[PDB]
Amino acid sequence: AMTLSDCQQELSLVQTVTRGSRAFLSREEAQHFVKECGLLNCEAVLELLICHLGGTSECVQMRALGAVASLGCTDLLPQEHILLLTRPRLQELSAGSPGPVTNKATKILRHFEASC
Repeated sequence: AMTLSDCQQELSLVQTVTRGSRAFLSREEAQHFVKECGLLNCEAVLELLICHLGGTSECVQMRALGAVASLGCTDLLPQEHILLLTRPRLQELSAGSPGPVTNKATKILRHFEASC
């Protein structure tokens, strides 16, 4: 955590994008998230999203995965670099019981692997 304590703007962003009752980001929310990512440290945002993939509820996991997918479909980080950072947690989730989070993590992982 201490290597992220100076990432308070990034934490606020991730807390914003992951709160809400719908499991899918809106077009507006995703575009806002991506715009703000461009102004902050993308890698730290991704590490904080990965933190929210564990120890949370199903809806927060779904929105955090959505945010990972959105960032992956930009050019803010090389997509091989997004894969390097996200592969372990995406592999763990994809090994889980069938369900929304398992399915969504699997599709994201298969997409990042295909691009490389």
